[PDB]
Amino acid sequence: PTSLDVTSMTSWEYNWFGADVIYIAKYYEVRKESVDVISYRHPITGEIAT
Amino acid sequence: SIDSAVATYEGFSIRVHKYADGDANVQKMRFDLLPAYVCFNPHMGGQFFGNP
Amino acid sequence: SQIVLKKFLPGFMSDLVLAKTVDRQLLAGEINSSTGDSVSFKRPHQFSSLRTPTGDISGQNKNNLISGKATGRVGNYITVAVEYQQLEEAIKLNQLEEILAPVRQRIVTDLETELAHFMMNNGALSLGSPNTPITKWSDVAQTASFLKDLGVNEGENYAVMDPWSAQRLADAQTGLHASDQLVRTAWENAQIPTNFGGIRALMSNGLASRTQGAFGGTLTVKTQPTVTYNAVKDSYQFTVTLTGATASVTGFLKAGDQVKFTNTYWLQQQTKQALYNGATPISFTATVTADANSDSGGDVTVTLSGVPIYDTTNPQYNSVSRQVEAGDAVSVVGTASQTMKPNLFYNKFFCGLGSIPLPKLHSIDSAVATYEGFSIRVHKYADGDANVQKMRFDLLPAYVCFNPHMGGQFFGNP
Amino acid sequence: PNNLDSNVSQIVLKKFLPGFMSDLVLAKTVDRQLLAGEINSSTGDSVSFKRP
Amino acid sequence: NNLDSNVSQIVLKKFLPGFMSDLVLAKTVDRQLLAGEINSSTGDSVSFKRP
Repeated sequence: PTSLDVTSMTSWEYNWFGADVIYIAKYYEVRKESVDVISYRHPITGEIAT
Repeated sequence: SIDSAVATYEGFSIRVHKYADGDANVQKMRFDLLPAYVCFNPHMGGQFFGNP
Repeated sequence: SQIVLKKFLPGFMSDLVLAKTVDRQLLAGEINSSTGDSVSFKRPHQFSSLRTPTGDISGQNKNNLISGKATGRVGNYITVAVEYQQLEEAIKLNQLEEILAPVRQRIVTDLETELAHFMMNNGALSLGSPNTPITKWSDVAQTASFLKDLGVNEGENYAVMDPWSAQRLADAQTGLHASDQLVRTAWENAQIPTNFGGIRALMSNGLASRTQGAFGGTLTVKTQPTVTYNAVKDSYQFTVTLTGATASVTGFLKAGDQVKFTNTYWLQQQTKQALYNGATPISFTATVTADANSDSGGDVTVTLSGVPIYDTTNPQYNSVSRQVEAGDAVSVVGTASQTMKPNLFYNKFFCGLGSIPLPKLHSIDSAVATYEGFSIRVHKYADGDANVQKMRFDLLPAYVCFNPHMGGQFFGNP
Repeated sequence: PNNLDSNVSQIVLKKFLPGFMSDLVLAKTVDRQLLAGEINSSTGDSVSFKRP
Repeated sequence: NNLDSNVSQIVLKKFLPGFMSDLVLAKTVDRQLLAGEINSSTGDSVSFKRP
C-alpha cells in the first residue's frame, strides 16, 4: 500500500476534493568516502593519468 | 484552523478532520459525508420477481 | 514602587552529575512504537567444571544452559503546566520567555531526583556505618577496593558525595608533605583531583535524602526462601519473611534500607571464593524495595533487591557462601528513625537511562526545546472562554537496572 | 534440562491478512448530474424540480 | 483499547558484561624444568635430585 509524507502545510483556506495524490520525496546526501585511484602511466600519448 | 485532508473512494470525496484535547492528551479523528436523495417519478421503477 | 527593571534577579540552581555518568548508549531509541512498553537484554553465561581422574563423565550431569533477562520499562510523565489571563500576563511579559528559563531546570531537577531515588532503591552493596560521615582518605578508597575485589573491570567506577564532605577531604589533602601542586590547589581552590583513591570522585549539592523508619527487636528469618537461579533469573529480586519484630508498627521498614545476613558471606564471582576484608569477612546485604508494615506476632514480609543464589543443581551461578535457612540472624544498618543523605558509588553498567520522543499533538501549536540532551515538548491551547491561555511541558523517561551487585550506598566508619 | 526460552522473542509480523469486500452497483447506475451543485445546507434543506 | 496484539515482545542480541579475574601465580612459578619430562615412557611421575 501507499504511505505518503505528511506536512500539514497546504489546505490553509482552500477547498480540497482530490484524495488521489501521494507525496513522495527525493533525498540527497553528501558523504566523504575512501576511494582508491589507479595511475595508468603508459608513456605513449601522455603518461600521468590518474 | 483544524488539520484536515481529502480522500477519495470510487468517485466519492470524504473529509478527514484531526483534532486533540490538551488536558486529556488524547488525539482523535473523524470522517464525514452528507448524502441527499430525490425521487423524480415513482412510476418508473419497482421490484420484479419470477412469475410462476 | 511602580517603575520596574527588566533583568530578572538571579535564582538558585542545582548541579548535574548523575545523568552524565549513567549508561545512556545501550538504551537509546529502543522503546519505539513496535517494541511496546518494555524491552529486555540478555545476560552472560557461566559454566562449571568437573574434576575426575580418567576423565569419565558418564552418569555425572553435563552443564545445563539457562538464559536470563534484564527488562527496562517506561516511567511516569514529568509535566508542568501554567495558566494565566493573557491580559495581565502580556502586560510585562513579552514573547513569554520568562517562563522558559526556570521550567526546564525544574524538569531536569525532578528527573535527576527520581533517578537518584531509583539508584539507591535498587543498589545492593553497602559500606560503613550510616551515622558516621566521610572524613579521611580510606572512606573513599574502600569503595574502589571493594569494586576491584568483586571482579568488575569492563566499565568505569564513580563515587558521588556532598559539598561539605569535599571540604573535609580537601582540608585533609592540605596537610600533605611532598606534592607542591596538590597542596597549592587544595589551599587555593579547595578542589580535589579527579582520581581520588583509584575512583572518579564527584561533587553534587542536589542529592536525595531518606528516612530510616522505626524498627525494633532481634530479627531473624522464619521460613527458608527460594533462591534457586530458575526463580530469580529475570529480576535478581526475592521475598523473605521476618520474625521477632515489634508487635504492631506501621512503616517498619522504609524503602532503601539495608538488611545484613551475618553468617552468609560474599564470593569473588569468578573464583567462587569468600571475600575477606583484611580483618573480618564481608557479610551479605540487600536493599528494601517497598515499605512494609508489621502485624501481630512480628511477622514482616519484605521484598529485597539482590539475591544470594545458592542453586544446588546449577552450582556455577552461586554468589554466596552458604544457603540462607530458617533461624538465621539478620540486622538492619543505621539507627532507629534518623534521616540522612546517602552517598552513592557504582559501576558504569549499573543502571541505564533513556527518553521517549513524544509526537506532536494534533491541531495544537507545538515546539521542541533541548536542554543538555533532553527533548521537551511544549504545547499551547486556548480551552475555556475565560480568556485563559494554557501551556504544558512534557517529558517521558525510561529506567532499567542491569545488575544490582555493581552499586549501592556507602558511608564513613569510625 | 535446558530452559532457554529467554534466548528468543515473541514476534508479530508486519503483515495484514486480507479482509472481505462488497461491490458498487446502485450508486454507479442512478443519475447524479441533475442534483450536482444544487443543494447547500446553509441556504436550505430542500430543492424542487418541475414536472412536464 | 486492547492494542496488545499489535506490538511484539523483543529481546536484543546484546550480552551484558560479567565479572572477570586475574592471573599472576601461573606466570611466576617454575615452568622450565617440568616441561615435557612426563612422557609416555616415563609414566605418571618424574623425579629430581637434591644437593
